[PDB]
Amino acid sequence: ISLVSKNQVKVNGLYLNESVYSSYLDFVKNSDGHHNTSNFMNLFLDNISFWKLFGFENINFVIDKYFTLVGKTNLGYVEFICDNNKNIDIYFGEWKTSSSKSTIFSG
Repeated sequence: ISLVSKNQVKVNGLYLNESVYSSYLDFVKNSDGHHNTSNFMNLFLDNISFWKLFGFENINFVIDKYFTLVGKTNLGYVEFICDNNKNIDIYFGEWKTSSSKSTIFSG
């Protein structure tokens, strides 16, 4: 986290284990095609209630160019990143089954 002003608080990066990542995946799937914009992450942060961490509710978290989100599945880890036009897509992800290994390697 990073602090900017009285109301604006900069969000840098998030790391999520299995249960919080599964809740995040359910929130992603339940959205009506709103899984791309960076304003979606403000809705997920309001769903997870970081204002309970910060005490008072009137805080607008800002998402900036290099925001990241490293989830974790049962088999491996998937990390996301924001880009120059404020959109979130996968950066890297690698879940390793006992017989086969999968990567994505965005690029």
